[PDB]
Amino acid sequence: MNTVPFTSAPIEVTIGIDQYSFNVKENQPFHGIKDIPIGHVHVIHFQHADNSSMRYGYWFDCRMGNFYIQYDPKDGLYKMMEERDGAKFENIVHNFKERQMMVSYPKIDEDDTWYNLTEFVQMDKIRKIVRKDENQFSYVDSSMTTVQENELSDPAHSLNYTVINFKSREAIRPGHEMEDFLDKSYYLNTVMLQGIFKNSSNYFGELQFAFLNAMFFGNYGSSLQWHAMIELICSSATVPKHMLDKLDEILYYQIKTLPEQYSDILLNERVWNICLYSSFQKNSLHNTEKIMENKYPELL
Amino acid sequence: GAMNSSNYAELFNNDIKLFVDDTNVYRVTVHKTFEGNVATKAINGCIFTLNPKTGHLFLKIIHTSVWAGQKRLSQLAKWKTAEEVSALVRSLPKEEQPKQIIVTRKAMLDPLEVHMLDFPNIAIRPTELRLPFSAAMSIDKLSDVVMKATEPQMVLFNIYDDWLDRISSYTAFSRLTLLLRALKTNEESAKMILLSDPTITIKSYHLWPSFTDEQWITIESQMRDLILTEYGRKYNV
Ligand SMILES: N[C@H](CC(=O)O)Cc1ccccc1F
Repeated sequence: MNTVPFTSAPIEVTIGIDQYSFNVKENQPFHGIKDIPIGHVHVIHFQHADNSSMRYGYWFDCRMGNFYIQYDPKDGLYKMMEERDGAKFENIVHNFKERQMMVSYPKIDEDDTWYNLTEFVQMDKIRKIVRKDENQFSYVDSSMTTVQENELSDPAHSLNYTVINFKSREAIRPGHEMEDFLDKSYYLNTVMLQGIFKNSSNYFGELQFAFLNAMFFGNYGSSLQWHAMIELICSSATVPKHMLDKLDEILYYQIKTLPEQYSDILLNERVWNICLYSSFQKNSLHNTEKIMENKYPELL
Repeated sequence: GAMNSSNYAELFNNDIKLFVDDTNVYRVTVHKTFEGNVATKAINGCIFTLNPKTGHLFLKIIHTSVWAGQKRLSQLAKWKTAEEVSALVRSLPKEEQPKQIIVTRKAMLDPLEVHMLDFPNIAIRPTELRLPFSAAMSIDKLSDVVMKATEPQMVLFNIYDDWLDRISSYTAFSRLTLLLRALKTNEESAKMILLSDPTITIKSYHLWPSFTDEQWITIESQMRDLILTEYGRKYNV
């Protein structure tokens, strides 16, 4: 079990760790988060009490280094940094633990939620969507735009998700204009899966990462990307059976986890109604259709 | 974006544009079968592709063999239309290719956009005008060439005959739309108006009779009266 210590908490802030969150008061004796499960990516995120504008945060994997948070009063945010001196880090963490200045990652033993949300998410793929190669962790915030959003403005601060565009030459073959636009299987299976992602695991990883950035940061381009990757599958007549079953599980846990009060902004009515009720896969997402109908029947 | 009454003179500027109407592409007669079920029999159709500035009409005749063994023909018809318009554009020299293609029905937008991905500078647009181009098949010489076709075929017409020698393209388009609206509202009466006088003939190389300027004003008035008459008969006014 790993630890992300904090140097201090000089400004009042709501701190998120994966799907959990807690409040820290200005100059409260808080020195970080302990007992973080090894084996998964994690995200630690922030919303300042005095400016809820800009949620921001860091994706990281404790197996890749010793990370800590330190407030920067010049740039006005909590920054993640890596400590290269292992002995120094262990001694700092040990002292903060002995003084019980850390919150414990509050995982219920029965609870597979975070695994189920991050099953296919890898740090190495995160770092290719979020380009900042000098760091082993990746910063995301509410305002970052995607490469596709910029085509329709700072490239260094962009989310490089795979561009999906149903009315593009990439999606539509010479002589199969009607077939590829009404049945996206070519675009899903040959262009995206075989061509770009290489396998469905990488595709689901980007999908899951897009959802998490939408949920935790309100990142609008991430929400667009999540819906596009769902629609591309649902709008393909030919999808491997194992992918549809896995998609159903992925979406189920995403819908289960979504804050009820954010449904209005995180869920696209058109995409979901199309996917569940009109698409080729309208009968292939049993678990997801049942939770959507019981939890968000208004949207449908 | 969409084309409406605010930007109406744009039709007659010097940017090449085409209207595309697909309403006569897939045409059927519905009839009873021996067993008392209902079935359709397709008849020949046409794509109506018109340059409103010049009157040039590219009438692509859609022969009933194109739907043989094909399902969801109404959905297919918009794609067939898209495919033919795209083929027509590619067949034209670059300096004759349209800058804009205006579809009379919004369901043509995606099929044509998909067909025209190779032409990103050609704008595909809907219109809020209710244009009476479905009545094209009420023009006898156009109906005749469609029904006689035994194979796919493109036929070229100037739908304005020689009117542009005497009137502007705005006025010629207004005349055309009034004639077509009348033929759409009461074909029998409209044709009666157009031919009641045997001394005014249709030249072999024309579609409409050789009316003088004064006679066109009379005809145009009679067509308005017809449209108003039918509007009353319809609504009891
Ligand atoms: N050949 C076209 C192939 C395609 O774009 O999917 C499909 C098609 C369009 C229109 C009429 C017939 C027909 F088969």
